Amino acid sequence: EPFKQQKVEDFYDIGEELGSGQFAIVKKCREKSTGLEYAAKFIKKRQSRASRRGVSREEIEREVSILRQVLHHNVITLHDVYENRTDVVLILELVSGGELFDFLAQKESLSEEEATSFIKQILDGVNYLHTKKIAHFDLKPENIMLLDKNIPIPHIKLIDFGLAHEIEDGVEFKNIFGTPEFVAPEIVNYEPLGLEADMWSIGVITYILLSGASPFLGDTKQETLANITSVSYDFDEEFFSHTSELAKDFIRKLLVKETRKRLTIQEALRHPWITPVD
Amino acid sequence: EPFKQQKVEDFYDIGEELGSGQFAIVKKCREKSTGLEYAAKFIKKRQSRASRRGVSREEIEREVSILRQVLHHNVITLHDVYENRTDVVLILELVSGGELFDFLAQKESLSEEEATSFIKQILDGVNYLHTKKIAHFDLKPENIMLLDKNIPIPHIKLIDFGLAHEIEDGVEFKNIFGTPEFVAPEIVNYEPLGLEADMWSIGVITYILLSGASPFLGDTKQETLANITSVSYDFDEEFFSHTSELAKDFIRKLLVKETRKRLTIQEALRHPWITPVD
Repeated sequence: EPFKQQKVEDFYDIGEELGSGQFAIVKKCREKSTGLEYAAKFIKKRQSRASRRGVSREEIEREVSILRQVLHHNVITLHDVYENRTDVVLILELVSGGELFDFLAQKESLSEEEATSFIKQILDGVNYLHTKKIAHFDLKPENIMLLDKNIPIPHIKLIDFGLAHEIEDGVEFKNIFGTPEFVAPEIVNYEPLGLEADMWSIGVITYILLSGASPFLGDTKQETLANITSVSYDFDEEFFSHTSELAKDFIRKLLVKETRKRLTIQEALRHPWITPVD
Repeated sequence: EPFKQQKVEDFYDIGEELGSGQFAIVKKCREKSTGLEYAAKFIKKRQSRASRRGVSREEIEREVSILRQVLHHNVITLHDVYENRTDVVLILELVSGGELFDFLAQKESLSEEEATSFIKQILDGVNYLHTKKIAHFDLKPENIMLLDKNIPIPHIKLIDFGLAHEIEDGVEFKNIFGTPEFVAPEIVNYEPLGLEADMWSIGVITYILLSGASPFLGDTKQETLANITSVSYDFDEEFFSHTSELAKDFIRKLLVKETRKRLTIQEALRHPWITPVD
């Protein structure tokens, strides 16, 4: 399943840049044969050794392999993949609804019920993943897009799969990555990583989503990491002076240090605040 | 000791950009009153809360405060500091020798004696620091410049003091920062940090310096971190087929997990390979 070794140019019309992380750059584009819009991700292959620039072949494949296994509506989808000598081009689904968070900004008022809507979608998408035994490992507001903003209740789309890694049984994996703010403890304290991680983030997102304040955001990374490791957050009335205990609860069960004690996706879904039993 | 609240442009002639990390950008410049060249570092003040862009006021002061306390010839020196509303401008000494490493390149072979030369300088500068009880915490080839390359044996100059932190007695400090490759274990395993850290790097530099191969550089950060934590490196003959045991030794005593067991700067200096007793 190699990558088509042709020039993308040939089958697509590379348009404007829509974003560019670091060793990869995204530009809107078009399928020549269909006049269909797509998003083209250019992942600069690594130079050689300590090559401060470029992505490892594994990290590459690891991302691709993954994107290929996933096929859920609440998750971004990879149409095609081409490969030249400088970069590796991914033809990904195009996401225009912008960052969920931004949209929510314009929205001036959010009901928990309405909020759980989104959160739930996030869950449904994440669920697909985890089932295929996969960890996005990079869940954050900047990575929670919207298909088309133009609908009372938008379709959330998970993107950015560079930090995604396929979890295996009895094969330990630890590493330090991601935004200081959304990472769980097992990461900060270089410990065994599992799907559990992605859950912590869900909580963090929800906390932010409801209150608009980050549970662990400190003045300095130095500071934050401590909060996360020490698991130090509160439910300040200055923000949670309206929130249901049902909400807060959901939060509480996800922001837990002990892996096995923290809720699992399946668990998180059948939680009253999400799926009202009665 | 606030920052002059004037516009740098008034007393200086901002020239070309010389470098730009992230929330800070450097541009060569000139003192109007003297026609003297300097380097001007622009550190973009933080937006606000979670402000993905901008540096915390502490992080700022913490750097400045520091640079002010240091005044050694093997260490870069801060001439002045101005402060507007967008950035904070530091007037730093200008270093043209480029990166020691690059310089060393041009040279065919390198004698250990000659090598110890540089390494030693590094020590002398680091010594000054440590004595003022300070940890550069960001020692790496990219931060080891040369005053003027134009001398058989150049003047090494330590720069980049953003990660520099002042260590205090009985006041614990842990955090996760720096390049994966040059950080010591106490970092990787979010543990108590001390001047000990900087030493591990000295080792790593030397190893790279002598052999040209990095002791822990792995295919993936994921990989590297394990090497560092597991302390896994060798003295492959493919590179150390010439090196003295004396050298290798120096290395071995710095690349040590246990803080108290690793060599202290003072120790490192009085080491035969460096300061030949006889």
